[PDB]
Amino acid sequence: GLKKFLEDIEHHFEPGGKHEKWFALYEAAATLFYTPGLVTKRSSHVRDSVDLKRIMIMVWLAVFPAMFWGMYNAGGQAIAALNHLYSGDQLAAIVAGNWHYWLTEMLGGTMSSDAGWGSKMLLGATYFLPIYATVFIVGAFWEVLFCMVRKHEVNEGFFVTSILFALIVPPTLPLWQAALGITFGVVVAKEVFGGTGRNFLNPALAGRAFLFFAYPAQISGDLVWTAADGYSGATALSQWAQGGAGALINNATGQTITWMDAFIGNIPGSIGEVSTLALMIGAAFIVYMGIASWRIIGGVMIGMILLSTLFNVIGSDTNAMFNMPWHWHLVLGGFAFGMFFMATDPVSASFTNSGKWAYGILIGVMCVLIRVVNPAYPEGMMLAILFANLFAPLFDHVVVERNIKRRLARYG
Amino acid sequence: MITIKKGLDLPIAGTPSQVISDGKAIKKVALLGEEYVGMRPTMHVRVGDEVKKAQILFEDKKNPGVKFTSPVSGKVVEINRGAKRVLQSVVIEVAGDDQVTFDKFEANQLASLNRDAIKTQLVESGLWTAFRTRPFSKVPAIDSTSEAIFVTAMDTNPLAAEPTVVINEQSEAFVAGLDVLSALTTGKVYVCKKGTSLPRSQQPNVEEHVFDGPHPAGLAGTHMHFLYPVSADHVAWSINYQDVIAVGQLFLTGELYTQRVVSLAGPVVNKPRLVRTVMGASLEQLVDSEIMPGEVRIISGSVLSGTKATGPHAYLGRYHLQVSVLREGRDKELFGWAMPGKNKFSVTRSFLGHLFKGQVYNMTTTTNGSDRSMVPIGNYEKVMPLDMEPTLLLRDLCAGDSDSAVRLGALELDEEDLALCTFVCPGKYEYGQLLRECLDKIEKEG
Amino acid sequence: KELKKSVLAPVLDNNPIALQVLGVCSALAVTTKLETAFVMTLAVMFVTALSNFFVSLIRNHIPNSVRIIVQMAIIASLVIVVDQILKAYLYDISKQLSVFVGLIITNCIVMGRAEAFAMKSEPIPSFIDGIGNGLGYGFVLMTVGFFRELLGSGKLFGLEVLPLISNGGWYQPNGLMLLAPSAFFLIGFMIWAIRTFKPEQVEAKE
Amino acid sequence: DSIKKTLFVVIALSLVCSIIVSAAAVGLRDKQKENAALDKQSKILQVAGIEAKGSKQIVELFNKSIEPRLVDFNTGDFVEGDAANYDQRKAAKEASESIKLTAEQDKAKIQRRANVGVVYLVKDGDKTSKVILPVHGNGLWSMMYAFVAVETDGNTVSGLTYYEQGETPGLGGEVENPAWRAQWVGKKLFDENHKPAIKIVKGGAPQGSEHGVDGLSGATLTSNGVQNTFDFWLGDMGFGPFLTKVRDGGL
Amino acid sequence: MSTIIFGVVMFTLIILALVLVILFAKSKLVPTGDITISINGDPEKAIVTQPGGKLLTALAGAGVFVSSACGGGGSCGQCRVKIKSGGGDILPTELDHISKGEAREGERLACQVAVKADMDLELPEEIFGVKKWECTVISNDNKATFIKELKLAIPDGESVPFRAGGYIQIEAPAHHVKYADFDVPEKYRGDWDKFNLFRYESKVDEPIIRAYSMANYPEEFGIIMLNVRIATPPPNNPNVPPGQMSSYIWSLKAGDKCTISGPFGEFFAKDTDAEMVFIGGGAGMAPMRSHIFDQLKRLKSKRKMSYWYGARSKREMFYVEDFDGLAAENDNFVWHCALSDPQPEDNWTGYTGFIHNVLYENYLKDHEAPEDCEYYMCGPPMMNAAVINMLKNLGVEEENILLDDFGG
Amino acid sequence: MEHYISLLVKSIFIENMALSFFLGMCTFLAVSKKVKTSFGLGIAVIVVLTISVPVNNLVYNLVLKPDALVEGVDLSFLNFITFIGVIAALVQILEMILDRFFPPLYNALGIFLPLITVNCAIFGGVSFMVQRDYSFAESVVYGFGSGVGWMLAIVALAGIREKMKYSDVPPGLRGLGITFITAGLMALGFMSFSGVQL
Ligand SMILES: Cc1cc2nc3c(=O)[nH]c(=O)nc-3n(C[C@H](O)[C@H](O)[C@H](O)COP(=O)(O)OP(=O)(O)OC[C@H]3O[C@@H](n4cnc5c(N)ncnc54)[C@H](O)[C@@H]3O)c2cc1C
Ligand SMILES: Cc1cc2nc3c(=O)[nH]c(=O)nc-3n(C[C@H](O)[C@H](O)[C@H](O)COP(=O)(O)O)c2cc1C
Ligand SMILES: Cc1cc2nc3c(=O)[nH]c(=O)nc-3n(C[C@H](O)[C@H](O)[C@H](O)CO)c2cc1C
Ligand code: FES
Ligand code: FES
Ligand SMILES: [Ca+2]
Repeated sequence: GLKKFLEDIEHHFEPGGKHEKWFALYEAAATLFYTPGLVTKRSSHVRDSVDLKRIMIMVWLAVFPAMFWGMYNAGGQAIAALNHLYSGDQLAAIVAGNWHYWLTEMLGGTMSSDAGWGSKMLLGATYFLPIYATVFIVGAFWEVLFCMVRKHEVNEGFFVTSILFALIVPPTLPLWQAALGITFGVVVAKEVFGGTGRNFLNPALAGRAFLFFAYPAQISGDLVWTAADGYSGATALSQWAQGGAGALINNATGQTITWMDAFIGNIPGSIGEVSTLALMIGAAFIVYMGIASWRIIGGVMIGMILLSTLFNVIGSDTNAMFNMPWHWHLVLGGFAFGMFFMATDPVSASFTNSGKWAYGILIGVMCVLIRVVNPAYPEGMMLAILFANLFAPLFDHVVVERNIKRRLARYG
Repeated sequence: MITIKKGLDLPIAGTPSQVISDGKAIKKVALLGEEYVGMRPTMHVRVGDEVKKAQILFEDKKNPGVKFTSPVSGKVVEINRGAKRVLQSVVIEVAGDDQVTFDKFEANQLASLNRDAIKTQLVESGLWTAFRTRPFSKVPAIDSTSEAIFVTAMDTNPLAAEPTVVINEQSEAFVAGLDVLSALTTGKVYVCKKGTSLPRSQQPNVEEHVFDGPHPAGLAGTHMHFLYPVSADHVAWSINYQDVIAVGQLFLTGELYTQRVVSLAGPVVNKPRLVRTVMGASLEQLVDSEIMPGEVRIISGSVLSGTKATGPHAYLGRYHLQVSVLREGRDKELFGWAMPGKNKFSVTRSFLGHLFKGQVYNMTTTTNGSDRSMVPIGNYEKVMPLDMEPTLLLRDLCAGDSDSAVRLGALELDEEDLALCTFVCPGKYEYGQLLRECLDKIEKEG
Repeated sequence: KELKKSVLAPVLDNNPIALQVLGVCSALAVTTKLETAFVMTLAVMFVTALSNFFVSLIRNHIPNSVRIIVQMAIIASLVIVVDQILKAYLYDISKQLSVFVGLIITNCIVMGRAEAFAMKSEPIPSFIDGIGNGLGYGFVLMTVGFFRELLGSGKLFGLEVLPLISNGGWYQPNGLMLLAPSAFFLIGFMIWAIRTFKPEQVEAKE
Repeated sequence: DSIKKTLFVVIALSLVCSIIVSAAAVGLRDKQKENAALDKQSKILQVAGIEAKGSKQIVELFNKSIEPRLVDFNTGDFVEGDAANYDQRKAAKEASESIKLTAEQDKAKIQRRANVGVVYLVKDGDKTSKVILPVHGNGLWSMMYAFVAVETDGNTVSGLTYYEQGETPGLGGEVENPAWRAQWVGKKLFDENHKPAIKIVKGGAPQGSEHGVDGLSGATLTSNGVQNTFDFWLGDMGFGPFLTKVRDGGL
Repeated sequence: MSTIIFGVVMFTLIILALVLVILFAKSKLVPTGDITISINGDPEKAIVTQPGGKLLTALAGAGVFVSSACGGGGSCGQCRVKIKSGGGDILPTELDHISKGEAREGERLACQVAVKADMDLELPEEIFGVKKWECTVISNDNKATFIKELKLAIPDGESVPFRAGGYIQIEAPAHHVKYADFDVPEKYRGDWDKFNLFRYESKVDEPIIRAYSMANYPEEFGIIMLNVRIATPPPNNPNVPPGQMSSYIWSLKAGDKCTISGPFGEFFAKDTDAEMVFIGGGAGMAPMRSHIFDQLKRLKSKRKMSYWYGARSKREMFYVEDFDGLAAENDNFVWHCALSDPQPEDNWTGYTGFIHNVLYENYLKDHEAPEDCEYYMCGPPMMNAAVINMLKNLGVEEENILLDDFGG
Repeated sequence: MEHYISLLVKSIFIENMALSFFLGMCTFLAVSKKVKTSFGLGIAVIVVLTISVPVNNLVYNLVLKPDALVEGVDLSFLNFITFIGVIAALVQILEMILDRFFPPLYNALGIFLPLITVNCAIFGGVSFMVQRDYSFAESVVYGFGSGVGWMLAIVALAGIREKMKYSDVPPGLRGLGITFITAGLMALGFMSFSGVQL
């Protein structure tokens, strides 16, 4: 009996118990398996059914289609590149020299060009799962350490941070770098401020920025976005920056990348960003449930469209990024992922309905600005979100000051 | 007309039938000392003393000249005191029908009465405590006036009684009370009501304003926000329709009128309906043989804002016109937080319940989760209709920033104005006490 | 012996950067190399000590109207001499230090000590106070520089300590230790450690 | 207090401080100039393949082995002047000493070119063995400066060192890597038709090629900068005429 | 050589030009004119000062001390003054003593108030009646082990105008005293030699000021009497010197000359019909006696009164005859005393233990309405804390708890 | 015209005086508690910088730079003393003018001038002007843009700190440590403009 066991071993963790120092973990497990069973004390004798557990679990479930398609796409890209490069004995030797490849083969998969969706998804899993496990374990260590030292209770929110961080990195990221990034994100950005609901930056993007600026060689370039040994290939946004729309060609298969390919997700990149369709399907549910901010999403779209069309009208003779339309900006890079799942973080965004529009517009403007007029970086969504996180409070301040003036006028 | 769009009508089961009937015999009544804001009693009676109706029980140290009187004639049997000897209730056992009487006037002379005479009669009869002052929701000082007196002739609290049914029985008393209020005020009297008709006073400074929409469309706070915004230098008085009827009866017959009509409703009530009771009636005796078996909570007032009626506090409040009863939700569910709740209510759309329009829930007192920090998914904006910033105001209250809360508009709010915000909080904060603490700081600092 | 207390208190008890907020610009700017941190520490110590000594020497004759002008004239003369000497004998470090050699004039520590102590104390005490404040400043500068240089380039004073992959080693340097946020984070964590080991400096809750 | 005392005090203090500061400043100028020159001399000696430790040795070897000269870019022939004290970097900014480039001509993105440049001939006795050309161009973050040593046939590179750049240490800062700099020795600047032929090969150049060097891994935007630098400075607007004169035995 | 001369000349010229420009700007911009401060709107008692400095020194220029104490760091907070003109905004550190409500009537701390223009002032309590007195020591006897009874004469038949519970300011010149010079009798010397308290000495080379309570009610004409406690160094670090003014006072004897000043008070009693309870300890006997005598002999009020005093032993209690005479002449007052350490020679049979516990267990626990009483309290801080806690747990409000904490 | 707009945008966003060059950090950290106080201080910084940079440009071009006064004579070693004296005298004179003639402008911004009479931000701005060799109009625009960027950064920090009223910082980090960490995160966010070749 799980209930009997849980309510029997409770005394070991109460003050004076044999395991009193692990009470936080004990209560975490107890309230994960069963509900608190508490009642109300004051004010409203009846409460809404929603809680942080459901709020976080819904967001966690919203990214499952993106995760699965990302694994499948990573496997397919890797297999295609491997078969493009090597053949016969060379391919056999290459497979024997990589544990991902020979494990895929051992578990019943095939590394040949006629591999199926099962083999491709297995190959994607042998890359995604280790990263996610490392991120989760390392971040949970710090969360539990802080909760024990400051005698708090472990809460939800890292359950989303870990997966979002794991889904926005290249398939080939080293595990120690992943651990360092999650440590930075969890500790420096969130925990020192008091934990969930008390910070001001985005914990997931803060760690990604740490990786970006500390080890740029492993999170940029042509060597990291396809998990094929010895394969070098550019991606869509870089190819556009080089030679316009005509430069979008998949060198592994010699085909031309189309808008439908970019929309569905048949392109290289971060694990979970590629599928705009899957991201839309996931985000629709949480927008309907009232967890995500349609105002923020609309502001992002408005800013992106406005700035992209302004650049299109202005034109340029030497910068090919000036003629990328809004519907191409939408399906490339991490724009969709960021807009749907990272620009909507309730804690880091503005707390006012009017301020949310400005916050989204700023994010959308900055993303396109960094994409176009910044030659160093091909993408700018992470940087734009981190930038707008600094100025959301000022939008809130402006709205609040206008409201206070209205009040002083005896109309509020 | 003013129409409220942001709000919530709680679909709790057990809606009363709007028909009045005689209630259970009441043998004990009491005055609750902790329901008056900032009150510090000075006892005038001791256990075993006999009292007459409208005889004084205690005064207020912090508000000189205000008297709290007995609702019935009888004997004082208990004087309950809690931690730090704070008075909890003075209990009187009903016996006899002796009373203190006052001056009486004709119906047509009430509008021309003198303000000082009206105030003297009200203070002496103890009916002066029906009024409350925004800000701070305190009994007004006997030497002060206000330009706006707000009469509440509507009720949108869940399971509440319909004011029209009660008023239609006491039309003359209601009109007389409105005339007395028109004489008492220095500006206007605002009669807030719904679209239906009520008896009208013919005085030019008595005005009817219709409000439409869900809760809190019927709150004096909303009425003040829309008709006469309040501040430190603009103070309004609030009073409900039954107290107006009581004032009319007082000035018509020279006798304190302590009859009441309250709504007895809830998921566990066999026959929800309206019952005739008396002020301060014992709720344990009122609900006898009325509830289903099991562990239940008896609430004086609404489930949104009310007092747990247990032990020394088991008596009808001064400002409450209903009694709510519901089960205690002490059950533990296996992965209950992850179920596809068809029988779970929420202002969000994460549960299957919202797909069944018109559904009614057998709600309990359980808290559907543990305490957490605030994650503003925007629930407060769905329920706050006033021109404010709900999330920022609530965060100021949580942080204890009294000055910022005052700037954001804490002075316009009562505990019952944040009941829905407490209801829909994922973090399970209780904002009423935070608001009360902030207001206490503001009042203490002068 | 009173001298040791005067010279040592500003190191941990009254650290100019960790308890007082002074001299943060140079601490953020010149701590990507230990040699530059060391040279800046020495220069600040020298300038502060001599400015204190002279200001205390002429404290009774400074006109109140232009006291700021007099103090800044002394400080600027000392800083100009230091800058010339550095360009004459330490050209490389002078190039690396850039505009921050001239910013010693506006370094808050020098003026703060000149106003607070030199104007009210004797010459030798003022000189010792300047030396102590210089040591306190150098403590933070060198502590930050050690971590930044080591974890960003595998070097200390330019000497190889951690072999690099580019040279065939085993260590991959951290790129963020050569940028602005690293100094902020390191100073914050140093303040955290200092106020953990000496809780009397903890600030009250607002 | 009185303005008389105020003025007396400030005047005396100003006299003392000004005497000290002016004497110190004017007494060290020559040593500062020597320190400034030594840094450039060391890099020139390094790229020339001459080893030297200490200021004394650096000066001693530079004086005898290196002969600075001025060159006219338009006609590629020597000009008279104090080459040892010429400052091409500021000469490029002066309107009376530089020309504005055209969008098509400005391949390296320098926006201006000085009328006359400076080259450092390397001496073996009276005979001349090498000529060192200063070149520069825009990278991804900063303006990159380098010396390139060319033999007396005007085609063969003897060495290359970047002495001023601000690229990222990991990706673009590898222009200073000894292993990458070693690849340049023995390469030919021009093809058999005398067109520029230096190529920065993406992904690595084939072994045995006489014109290709490996590009910077993961740092294309800087390899493009190097390629543009050489494309511009080996063309007509750079050392083209000078190098054809050198090929014709002008040295 | 030329460059050195040019540098010297240019440095001197630049610095001199800047100095001259700033001096000219100052002479032409700063007012430099005299300004006037007036009190209560009168054309008399006004002051004229330079446009600068603190308000407290300008007021002291006319002898208006505003009951200042400790003169620094806002330690006392007694220097409040009301400003009636368009003055400046309050400094942030005045809020520690002045509440938000008080800030709206113009209350400000004279220490923190700077002046650069004309302004109007309103002085509370009409402190213009203050006077300085020259007095002759009558008695400096030891009524207990560590408190000394000081008695002073008033010349020319005068009598200080004061209210019961008030205090006076004591001013002393530069002095040097040693504890071995004290005349402590043998009954109290037993502890002084036990702790070797004669080791101590103190000195000061500039005049000092202190405040002390007054131990006689208004109609006890012709004399000012006080109870002064010897201020010894803290026991955790007893190497520091003792107090100054108390040590100076303990060296006096009959016939010595002394000066008193600054009669003020804020510890007055309220005029109601409510019962009064007095709690005293150690030095606090003076204001308790003052209040009791004022209430019983002058006013002859019929309010119920009681006094509770905590002591160590029988050799530490005094005014026994006075309080017994009061309790015998009128029955509206009752005196109770509890001593912590009953020695064998005491033959004690009365209450023991701490005064708060004795009071709670004997009187208050059975009181019909303890919240309706008025509590007047003086004594050591660690007794006041316990008494306040005990009263608070009974539901007594701050409005009815009147405290006079010596030293803050 | 595009040249001056490019200069202004560069100064405000690309080369931010506060977060990119680390100048004025003592005051930028100490006076960031309240948005309005930070706003007033930033306005004062804007005014002082935009008045100071052009005047120092004039003095440098007319006296200090080589061969400015006499052929073969250069007095560039007086740069520090001249600049600091000019700034110090000018700030006091402006404060005094506001005090005498404009009591309301004094209450608004003049009360902050004592903090900035001698400040790393202004001195480094003048120093960078000297290195970059700006014209008079370029100096005016550069000073205005640097002041505006510094105001923007300090106001953003003040807004973040006001938002942090709900935070729960460890006792050892309250104040200086957490503000340092917040400033580091702000710089991390501001690095988005690093590669812009404006
Ligand atoms: C209205 C009012 C009424 C008062 N009435 C009375 C009264 O009736 N009786 C009475 O006794 N007091 C009374 N006081 C208290 C009195 O004013 C002083 O608090 C003190 O009692 C005066 O003693 P003193 O002047 O001898 O010593 P002070 O010098 O005033 O006391 C200084 C204390 O600090 C210690 N000290 C000095 N230097 C150091 C150091 N470096 N480190 C540590 N400790 C140090 C000294 O040893 C001594 O204990 C009253 C105060 C007020 C405000
Ligand atoms: C949420 C998110 C944010 C990102 N932010 C950045 C960024 O700020 N800068 C960047 O260079 N790449 C960023 N990336 C990575 C790119 O979107 C992309 O995956 C990668 O640069 C591959 O090259 P491409 O953009 O040309 O396809 C981000 C990815 C995600 C999912
Ligand atoms: C709609 C939604 C989006 C979220 N997005 C993020 C995110 O992008 N990154 C992250 O670390 N946490 C995210 N969280 C979790 C949490 O809100 C976040 O870590 C807070 O900043 C913690 O205080 C999200 C939560 C919700 C409900
Ligand atoms: S602002 Fe203080 S050292 Fe720069
Ligand atoms: S000395 Fe009394 S307030 Fe300053
Ligand atoms: Ca050139």
